Amino acid sequence: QLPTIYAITPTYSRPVQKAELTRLANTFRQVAQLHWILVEDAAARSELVSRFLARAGLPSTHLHVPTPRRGLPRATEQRNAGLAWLRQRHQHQRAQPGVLFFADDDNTYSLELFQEMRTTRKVSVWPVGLVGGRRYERPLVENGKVVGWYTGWRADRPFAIDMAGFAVSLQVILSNPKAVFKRRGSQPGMQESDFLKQITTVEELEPKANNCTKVLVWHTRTEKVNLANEPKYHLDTVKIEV
Amino acid sequence: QLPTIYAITPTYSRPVQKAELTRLANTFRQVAQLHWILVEDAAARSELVSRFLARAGLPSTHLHVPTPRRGLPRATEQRNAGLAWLRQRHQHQRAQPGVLFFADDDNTYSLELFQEMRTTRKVSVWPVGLVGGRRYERPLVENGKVVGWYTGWRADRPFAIDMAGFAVSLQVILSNPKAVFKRRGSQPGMQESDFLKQITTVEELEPKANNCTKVLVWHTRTEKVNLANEPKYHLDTVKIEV
Repeated sequence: QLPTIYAITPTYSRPVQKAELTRLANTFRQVAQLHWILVEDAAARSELVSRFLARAGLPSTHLHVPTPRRGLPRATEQRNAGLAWLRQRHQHQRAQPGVLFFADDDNTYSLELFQEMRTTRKVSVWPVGLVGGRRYERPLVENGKVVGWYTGWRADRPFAIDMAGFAVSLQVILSNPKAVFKRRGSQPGMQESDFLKQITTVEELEPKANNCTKVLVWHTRTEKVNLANEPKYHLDTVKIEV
Repeated sequence: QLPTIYAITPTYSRPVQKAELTRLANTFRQVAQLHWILVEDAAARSELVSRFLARAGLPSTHLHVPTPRRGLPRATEQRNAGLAWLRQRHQHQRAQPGVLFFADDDNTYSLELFQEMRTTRKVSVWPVGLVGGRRYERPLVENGKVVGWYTGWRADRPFAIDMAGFAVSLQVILSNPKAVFKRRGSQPGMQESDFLKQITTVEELEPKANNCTKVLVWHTRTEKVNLANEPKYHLDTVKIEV
């Protein structure tokens, strides 16, 4: 049947959290054979997220792992938690079909993207809107192959692409058990390149979204929520989760 | 018969526009019998929106109406254009059960809310998250009746509620052909209240979301897109729509 698409999503408690998960789930819920690995940045599963997944209507795995005392890129620990669960979930048996991609909880996805990453054999890539201080970022394709990168942040990277711009075959993840994300790098956005370097080469990259000429995913961060008028002493007569 | 839900969505061209329209559609696409009325704030229809609705995957009406200069309200013209259109199409029909609500293009909706507003007879209301400087605002309900409002702003309004917090039956809109939103409102924050006042009474309001104790809709806004790295001179050889 259709190979399973695993979505690794790190998340953390904040005012807009439930709203972001709600609309992301509204998109993922429509994807056939998708499994959502939602990883909370916390010492324990929160009731909010536990309740959400129970009512979300789509297969999921609820994980949690705290991010130590860390303008540095986060979610590194949560993403690795997803990788660990996956590599541990699949035994050295004989059935390892599937693909995975990394989806932050506030990123916007077009349903067209999944049919693209679904066929990933090694590592596929695609354009990402609103990132790197530019309208978009995308790998440059030549005769079906990646031969360059268009990005406003560190274009010298052997893999100058954003976390939201690629998918990795489950087999590739299982075959490279040592391949994880490492934030040790002083360079903020070097995690994706350092990771990808251990699994494939630019030549093996599978260009998606019409040879990388279409934006099917966008970075969308919501503005900080204004709570200036939130009551502290004369509270509402009921408790409401938001 | 199954009542049709009409979503009146005001929108305007900006870098995150397509992204926002993409995820709202991903939500609406899953609602049975829902007609999306997208109203552009422009002199004429835009190609991006026109092409988007063509492949959005759900029934819709593409309208457009300019808005004079106008910290002033917005979407007033677009929402009225939506009201006019509805009154026109159903200028005189028989079995035409329906309900409408106002959905900005950046708001988040839980699928559970539609089932609620579906049965609206006159006007229904519910809690709205992340609005008015608080975690939520909501109608106060006692014995199935709205007896007040929880909001830190102009609480003395006859209807101290947010635009995303109510739905009106199609019959109420038709029966009151002159009831529209007034931009001329010199007093700020009175749009919702002035509209509803000439349409229903507080005693007639139909409380939803478990007697207004659950938050199923949220205000969410994407931060301003950073383009500090957008190439001035040189550019990409290929045109990419974001």
